[PDB]
Amino acid sequence: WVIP
Amino acid sequence: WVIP
Amino acid sequence: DSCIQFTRHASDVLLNLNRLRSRDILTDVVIVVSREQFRAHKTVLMACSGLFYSIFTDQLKCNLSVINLDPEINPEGFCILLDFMYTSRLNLREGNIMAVMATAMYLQMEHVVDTCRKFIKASE
Amino acid sequence: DSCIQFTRHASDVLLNLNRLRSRDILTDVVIVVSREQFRAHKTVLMACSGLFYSIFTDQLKCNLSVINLDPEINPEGFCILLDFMYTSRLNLREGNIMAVMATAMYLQMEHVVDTCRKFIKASE
Ligand SMILES: O=C1Cc2cc(Nc3nc(Cl)ncc3Br)ccc2N1
Ligand SMILES: O=C1Cc2cc(Nc3nc(Cl)ncc3Br)ccc2N1
Ligand SMILES: [Cl-]
Ligand SMILES: [Cl-]
Repeated sequence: WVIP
Repeated sequence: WVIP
Repeated sequence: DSCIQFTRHASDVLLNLNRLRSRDILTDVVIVVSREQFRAHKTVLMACSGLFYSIFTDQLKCNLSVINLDPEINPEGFCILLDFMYTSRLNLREGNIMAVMATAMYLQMEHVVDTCRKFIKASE
Repeated sequence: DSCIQFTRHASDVLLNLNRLRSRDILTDVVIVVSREQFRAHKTVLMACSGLFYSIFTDQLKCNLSVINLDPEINPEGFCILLDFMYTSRLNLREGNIMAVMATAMYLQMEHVVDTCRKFIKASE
């Protein structure tokens, strides 16, 4: 999971 | 396009 | 093999599937969550959820146009997850994390359950 | 928004759609290319091809279970492109590049047409  |  | 790969292909496919969802094109099922209804593509639901995979591979349920979820399921939690299915983006907030995790457990969406458990553990 | 994103989601969705194709699950159309037949999901074809997008958004053609391609279309070129649609991998070879490019132009698959034109330009 990432900060888009 | 890439070499997978 | 000696194949080449187009990096953005999977993302572009999903973006187009979401455009079809937004315009209600070729949607083939309604998911009922209490008083709310959500139109979707069975194949996309199956590709994202262990529960929908099991439902639509059933020889009788595969032909249903309406699926009613357990009454304990929260419509907002379902909406957030349906958006995630079609975009890869999860709108996880303090106010919705409990409903989202409970819905992801029911829908069998393992990666969503994992990030919810981690975000909850960080705030305890 | 304040969304988080799961990097591999789009790829995992496409992998599952290809698993459904391999097991012939919820396929809803047959594409006829001369003597050969290819089963697929209309939504996936639409998401990958300008031609299938136009066909299945047509108020009459959207309901067809069989689509016949132009007789000039090569079944192997179509097969290679159908595999690309469901995997992001393109089996581009000296022996098939002309048939693949001609099929991608007909199907309106711009990125495939682009890499074919580049690979051809390098060998001239
Ligand atoms: O957390 C998750 C997400 C998910 C998706 C599917 N979907 C499919 N799985 C397989 Cl193996 N083949 C085709 C399909 Br469609 C099954 C289980 C799960 N559990
Ligand atoms: O080279 C390509 C690939 C492709 C795909 C689609 N598909 C869709 N396009 C739009 Cl804008 N919305 C929903 C869908 Br499904 C249209 C045109 C093209 N040209
Ligand atoms: Cl997930
Ligand atoms: Cl393309």
